[PDB]
Amino acid sequence: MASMTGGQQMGRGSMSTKAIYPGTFDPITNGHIDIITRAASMFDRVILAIAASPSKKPMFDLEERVALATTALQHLPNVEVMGFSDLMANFARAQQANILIRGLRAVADFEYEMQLAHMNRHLMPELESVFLMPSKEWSFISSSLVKEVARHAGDVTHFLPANVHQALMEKLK
Amino acid sequence: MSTKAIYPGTFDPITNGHIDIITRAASMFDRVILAIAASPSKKPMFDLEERVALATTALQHLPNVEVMGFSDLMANFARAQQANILIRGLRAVADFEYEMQLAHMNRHLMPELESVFLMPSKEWSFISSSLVKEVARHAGDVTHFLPANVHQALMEKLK
Repeated sequence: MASMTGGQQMGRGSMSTKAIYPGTFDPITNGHIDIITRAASMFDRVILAIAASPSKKPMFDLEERVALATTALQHLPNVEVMGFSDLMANFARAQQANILIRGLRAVADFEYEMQLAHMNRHLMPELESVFLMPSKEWSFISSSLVKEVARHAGDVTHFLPANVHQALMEKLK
Repeated sequence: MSTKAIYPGTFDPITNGHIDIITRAASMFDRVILAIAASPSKKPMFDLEERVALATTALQHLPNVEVMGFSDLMANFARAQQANILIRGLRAVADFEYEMQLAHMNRHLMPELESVFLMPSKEWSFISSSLVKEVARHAGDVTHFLPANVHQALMEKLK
């Protein structure tokens, strides 16, 4: 019915979905891989968006981050990896995304997540935020904590894909 | 291919908050069932029949949504319905903790079922069924928070 209407996204059934999953991914962990695997199972396309210039100086640069993720996520056909240096809503808009994946680890974060969701609704109304709990197995891990365990020689082989574990050991002499 | 999501709840009764959640879910998944708990441990104002009838009318305009009672383990219901997603609205910090527990249990009971969480719109971020009832019970104006059909049925219950 194209000559009458192009269509609306609401009240008219299911629509093509394209999700961004933004983060610093410094580096990508198995907790991250789990989230995006889950989101890629239920949305048509997912983009792992890696922040170029995070406020705190990352251990891996963008080019390293992007490469490690690419490799770690290549077995998922509907996932692509991109760096970005914008608001997550502007990137979403540029990418013609309509879904924003957010991992939801801690109670302490829930307020902030809600507030950021409200900001994003104001910024890009047609962008929907969707929240995924982490697996029980990855509930206590973070990039930051894996890096600090690793610096002081703790075993983190369980928490990382192999390519990342190797890059990480190299960073730490 | 197909996504089919369950949105379970007591829905005693369905509010504008719930309607926002399911409108949003039904825009992202091919089909959505509103799943209404038959026998909540606290006895509801509206019985299952009424809760279902109300919710059906409020959601009639959504072509890929269907309202159903259920009185079994949600794992079994999702499995009976060939659902592969579970939708939860997430209003409060208090409710996050509990839903994260139920989610881990659901992962044990049904690995293939993915739990998914939406935040309420700002508009509806403070309303619950319980609160609308409380306010209405002492004659407060709650017309902004319910669809007409539910509004009239609530007024009737309180008279």
